[PDB]
Amino acid sequence: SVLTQPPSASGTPGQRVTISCSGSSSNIGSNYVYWYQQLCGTAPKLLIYRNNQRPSGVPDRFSGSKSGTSASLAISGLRCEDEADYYCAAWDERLSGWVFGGGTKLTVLGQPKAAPSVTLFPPSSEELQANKATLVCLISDFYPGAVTVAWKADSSPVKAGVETTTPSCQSNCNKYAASSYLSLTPEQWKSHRSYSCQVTHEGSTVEKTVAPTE
Amino acid sequence: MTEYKLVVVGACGVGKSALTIQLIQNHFVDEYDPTIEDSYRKQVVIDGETSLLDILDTAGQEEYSAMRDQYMRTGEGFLLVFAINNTKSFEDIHHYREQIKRVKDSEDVPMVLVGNKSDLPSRTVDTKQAQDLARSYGIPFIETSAKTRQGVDDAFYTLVREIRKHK
Amino acid sequence: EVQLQESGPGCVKPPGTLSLTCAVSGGSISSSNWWSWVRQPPGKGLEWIGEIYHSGSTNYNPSLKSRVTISVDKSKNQFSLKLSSVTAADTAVYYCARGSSSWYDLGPFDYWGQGTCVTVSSASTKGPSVFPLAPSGGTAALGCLVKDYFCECPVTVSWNSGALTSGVHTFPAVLQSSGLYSLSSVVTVPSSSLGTQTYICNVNHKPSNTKVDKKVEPK
Ligand SMILES: *CCC(=O)N1CCN(c2ncnc3cc(-c4c(C)ccc5n[nH]cc45)c(C)cc23)CC1
Ligand SMILES: Nc1nc2c(ncn2[C@@H]2O[C@H](COP(=O)(O)OP(=O)(O)O)[C@@H](O)[C@H]2O)c(=O)[nH]1
Ligand SMILES: [Mg+2]
Repeated sequence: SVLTQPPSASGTPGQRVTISCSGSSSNIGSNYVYWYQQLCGTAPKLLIYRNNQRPSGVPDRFSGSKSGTSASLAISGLRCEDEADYYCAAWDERLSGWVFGGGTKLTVLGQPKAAPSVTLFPPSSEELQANKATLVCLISDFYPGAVTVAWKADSSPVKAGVETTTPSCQSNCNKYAASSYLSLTPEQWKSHRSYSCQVTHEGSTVEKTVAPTE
Repeated sequence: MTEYKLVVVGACGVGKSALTIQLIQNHFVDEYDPTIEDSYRKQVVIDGETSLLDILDTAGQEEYSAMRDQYMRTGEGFLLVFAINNTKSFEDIHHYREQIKRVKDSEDVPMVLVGNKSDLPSRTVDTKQAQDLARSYGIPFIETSAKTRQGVDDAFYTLVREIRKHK
Repeated sequence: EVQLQESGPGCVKPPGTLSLTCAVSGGSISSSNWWSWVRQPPGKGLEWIGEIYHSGSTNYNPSLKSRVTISVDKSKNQFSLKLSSVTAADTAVYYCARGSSSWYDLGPFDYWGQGTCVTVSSASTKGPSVFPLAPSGGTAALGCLVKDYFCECPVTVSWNSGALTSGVHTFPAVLQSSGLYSLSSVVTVPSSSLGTQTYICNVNHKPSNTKVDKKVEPK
């Protein structure tokens, strides 16, 4: 990137927040600044153009400024509606091209804790006539996005062959989800009494169990 | 290289789209999508001075917002269009004129009156009625057809000369 | 308003050439506007590729200038991109956009396409297997497992051809140690309906041209 932005910002509901973007005489110095907003999984959207003007449908909470080779964006009456990525953009006379900032993730503090739901599926009968066995653990709807997943054959840990996702992207105070897969041979399936998927989220642990002939 | 900004207004179905494409691209379009609103640019020579024309073709539906009033205010002169075989399109001319002054803060604005579809024999508006209305408003009147390209250049160029007497 | 829709192949082997097309509707390619290509590497900021104007003038990003070509087709209302000598660093989502109006300036990117994803890799395009996750107190859950497929991103799952759309959740894929992906999709339904309904999942992977319908039913 050629313009510089701070990687993150945050605030509590109702307070004011400010984001900044810095450049050089060939770009933010000479030309106008434009601001874009992006919600995770969609194309960007215009927000402020020509330093401080709002297009149709942008509330009065958003205002923008330019001073020297620096720019600023202010937001007031913060709400969950606002959790998004933000980018500054300008033209550069030394390169003859548009340049972007780095982006800045805004985060809203004080969202309440929510605990995970857990669902566990046994191997389907087809996978066993094709010589395979996968167990699926599906983990959903927890807010603080940090989860650890352990598996336990009978009572002893079994950490070979365990795949697990990263946390999801998040916006509009939406909840997170994740999933984990354990791979077995067909003989290992029949030879054990039980298996568990065990999910720890800030000490609170949730456990589900399945067995052959369940 | 001066620049001029022109707007075409008039009731649905009178020929706003067809007139513009004639000027820009020199061919005729038998029907065109009535929802599409677009802007075009061309370089021309009028009386020896070279200049760029921007042309806004209007469409969509009737709506009044604070942004549309800025999109329209940008225009420097306007072409009121009616069709010679459509009497209701001729009465609407008054409505369009008053909206234009509401966003231009003035009584004096460059305008020209255009009577389109002169290739069709079934006139329902005679030529005298149009001259009397134009003389009341104090503006020129032009008859055109976009199926044969008769009068197209003249109409647009007259507007440009209007914009020059102003300044 | 103007509508923009991009299309292209989801996977490319190096050192081939990437090709993309954007089709325009609700407006004319011959209006006073500039048409742009922009990309976003996964989890990183945006980058601008280049511009074209309807009369054939072009600007390119100085860092890519020797590999990029953009073109306009007047007869179909389209414009396109080619990028030679691709390498793994070119994996990104690609967008087509319109802006820089000569009437009233709002900036460079007034309207955006929905985007498309391109993966550059030497690996080979395996198609998925599909297995039913059979259901087993007011509600139950059931799903489809999509297993061991490569080229992660042009994959789609829907239920009952679109006639069922409430309570459907589709999780992110996991990259397994073998280098092949897995995916799961699940729906929840009133437990009484299990005796008098039919649930079918429809997977569509385009890079292998795989289409599969699997009926899921109580064990
Ligand atoms: C067939 C669709 C079509 O061609 N339309 C064009 C005319 N539209 C329309 N109908 C009635 N009134 C208006 C007013 C305005 C207008 C004007 C003339 C000045 C300023 C202004 N600010 N906001 C709107 C306007 C317009 C542009 C169009 C009108 C119907 C659709
Ligand atoms: N005979 C004739 N028909 C015309 C002329 N100009 C336009 N038309 C037709 O009138 C119809 C409406 O014109 P159009 O450009 O779509 O009007 P718009 O609604 O203002 O965009 C079209 O079917 C055209 O074919 C003309 O000069 N002569
Ligand atoms: Mg029209």
